[PDB]
Amino acid sequence: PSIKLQSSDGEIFEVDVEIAKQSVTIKTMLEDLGMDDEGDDDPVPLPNVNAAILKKVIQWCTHHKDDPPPNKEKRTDDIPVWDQEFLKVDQGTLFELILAANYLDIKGLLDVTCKTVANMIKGKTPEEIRKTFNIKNDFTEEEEAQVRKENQWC
Amino acid sequence: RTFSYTLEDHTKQAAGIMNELRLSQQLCDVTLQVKYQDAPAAQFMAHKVVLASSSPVFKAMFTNGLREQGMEVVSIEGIHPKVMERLIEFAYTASISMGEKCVLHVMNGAVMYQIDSVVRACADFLVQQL
Amino acid sequence: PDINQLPPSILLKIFSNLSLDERCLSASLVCKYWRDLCLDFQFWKQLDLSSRQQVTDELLEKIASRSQNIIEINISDCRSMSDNGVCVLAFKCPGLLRYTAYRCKQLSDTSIIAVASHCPLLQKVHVGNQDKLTDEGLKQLGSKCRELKDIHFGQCYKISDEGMIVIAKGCLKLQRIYMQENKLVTDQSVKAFAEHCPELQYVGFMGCSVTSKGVIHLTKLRNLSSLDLRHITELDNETVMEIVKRCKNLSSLNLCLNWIINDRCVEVIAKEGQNLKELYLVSCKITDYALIAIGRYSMTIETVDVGWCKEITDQGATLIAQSSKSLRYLGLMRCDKVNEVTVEQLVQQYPHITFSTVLQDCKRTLERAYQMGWT
Repeated sequence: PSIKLQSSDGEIFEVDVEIAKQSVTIKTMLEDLGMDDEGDDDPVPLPNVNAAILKKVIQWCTHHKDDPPPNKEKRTDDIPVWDQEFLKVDQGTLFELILAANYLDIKGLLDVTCKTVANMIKGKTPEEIRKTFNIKNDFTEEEEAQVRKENQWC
Repeated sequence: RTFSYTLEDHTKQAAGIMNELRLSQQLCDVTLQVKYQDAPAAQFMAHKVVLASSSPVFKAMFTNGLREQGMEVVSIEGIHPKVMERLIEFAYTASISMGEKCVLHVMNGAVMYQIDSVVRACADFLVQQL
Repeated sequence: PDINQLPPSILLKIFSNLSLDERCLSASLVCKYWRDLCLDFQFWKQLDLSSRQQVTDELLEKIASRSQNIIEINISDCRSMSDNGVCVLAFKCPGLLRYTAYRCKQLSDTSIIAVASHCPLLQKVHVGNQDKLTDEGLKQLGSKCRELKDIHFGQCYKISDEGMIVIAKGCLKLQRIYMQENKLVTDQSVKAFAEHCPELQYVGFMGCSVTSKGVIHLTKLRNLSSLDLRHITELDNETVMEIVKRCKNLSSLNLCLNWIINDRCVEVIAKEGQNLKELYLVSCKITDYALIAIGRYSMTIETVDVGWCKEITDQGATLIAQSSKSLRYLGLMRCDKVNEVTVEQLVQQYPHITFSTVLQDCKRTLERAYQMGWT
């Protein structure tokens, strides 16, 4: 088993087909495209993921090739250690990984990255969240009062 | 009148600082909701360690096998909140005090939680009221 | 870096991982975009209304009429609302999977009747405490929510054997069951549960009026993983021996407050317990022989607790710290015949083992407090 993908910037990564099957989009376009005899193993183009993010995603899927998937359960703080060590990147890389996991339809990576972002949001006042995420406070002192008025029951 | 009972052991330093920590409402992982007849659902906060160090029943109730979420709520019935408060005060300070008409309830709570020292103390007190 | 560049679906998925407090008091006040995102009712799904300074009642009916896309409801504490809000919420949410509401001692059985009648896809039902929970309101759940998996009825003294046997007849997929201090529930409920639901993994009858006659029927459950039999009426050693022998998937065994379990029984359990991981023997009238047998014969026990065991000494802990390879937590709580300097030497010359005594746990808490010290 072998599949050769091409990134949006022009780099080619050849990986296992069973590893790429974790991506629902990749395996779906593979089943639709190359179900019959392969045409000299043509490259698969991914125009929405560059090279470094694709390499990170390949690393994550390689480490997570034995996970058994059983959809709608309770939320905790599991986030396995290797996923944390892999997600010790800057904000740009994390957002690009989020975009790739939504694009490649990788539910595990999406869950882990969304939980990382939510932990980044947890335990911070709006003034701290706006600084950690670079978001301008478009609330006037009136609306900023109305919103917290409507949510007094917490 | 009023009866009292004080005990001295090896936790003379740990019990006091744990009691100060309890009074500070800081690190706590046990929440007791005591209810008795028409009394209010009194809510106490305490450490599992201090409660387990003085009563085997608390230790058995705290070994549920999984304490990931830290804070645990344990609803308690059949005992008046004042009796449970005096029991917790003994567990934290190794000293308890009671009125001459509340000795029976304190003894009932202590027997229910197998606290031998205050059980013997309340037995002596009930004998002396004759 | 810009969070708002992410599609609204990703942002809603991220906000779903935030608690209601963190979402309503912080996330909704970051900007108007996050305000409009968190204000949406579509991706609410699981909602946690625990305690909430008990501040809702008519708001329950408001949010019930708002969205039907709810799969899990947590109504722990919060004694404000009555049965009518729960009834209308059940009327408005048929696709409910998990129901949780601890210590709602003002809710009667009409609420659970309406729940059973208006959401059959229930899988997890945790109704701890809550007095006035009759069996006639319980047979509704027993006959209507056949898709149940997890059930918890802790300290519900108003339950007998009729409702329990009705629950046992249906709900064949029941993987978890937990009952504590529930009198009027005896060996009949345990037997009817063990022979009708082979899917059972977690089971507990703490403080119930159960004897060995009902406990021995749990051998029909070869999928038992955790067993809780604390402060239970007269459990002889042979019954738990047969339990450990038959139930080979047994991982956690709880035998606290059983004054008749001896050290020979612990030896048999450690030998024939190839999957035993956690063993709790608080107040069990044993001796050092039990710990020595656990160390010499069991290569899988990680957590052993002999709290308040009178006859445990220094040697009983030292030999099990030397001979047990899988041991990582020792429960030496209130073993007064154990010297504390010996425990200090053990924690100094034995890594990966968290020896738990009075002074040791107090010291751990004191270090966690001295991280923010005072006097």
